[PDB]
Amino acid sequence: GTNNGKQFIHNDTMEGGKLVCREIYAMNDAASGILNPVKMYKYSYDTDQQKTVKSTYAWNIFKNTWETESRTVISRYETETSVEYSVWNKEKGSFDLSKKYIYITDNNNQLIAQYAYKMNSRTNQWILEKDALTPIYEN
Ligand SMILES: [Cl-]
Ligand SMILES: [Cl-]
Ligand SMILES: [Cl-]
Repeated sequence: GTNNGKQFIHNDTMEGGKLVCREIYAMNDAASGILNPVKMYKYSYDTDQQKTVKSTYAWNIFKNTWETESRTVISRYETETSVEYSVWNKEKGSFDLSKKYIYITDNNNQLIAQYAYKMNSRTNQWILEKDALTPIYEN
């Protein structure tokens, strides 16, 4: 970003009008001008179950391969959207639930309330971090 002085560019792959892959690059050499891969997002849609899965991969510079970094599951329930963010646990071979977000709108798509949670790894229960009504609904 602007504050850290690091520039990135992306390349999107579309399929049937939807984004299925987004690859992130950075320019790390001028003797070549080659854009180096940094991150890759893969999107898995399921219209019937109203669920989108975004899988994130990070470029492993030692192995020169992609490695599983995280997973975001977006579930739609009309006025309610639930987002679960999980981190890949390398030495477990599974995804650990980390953050959860809930967005509630009215029937006109105006946000009513937003909630954020962080997973307590000791108790396996979500900790509330944020809960706020928007000014129009604050009444
Ligand atoms: Cl980007
Ligand atoms: Cl494309
Ligand atoms: Cl939607």
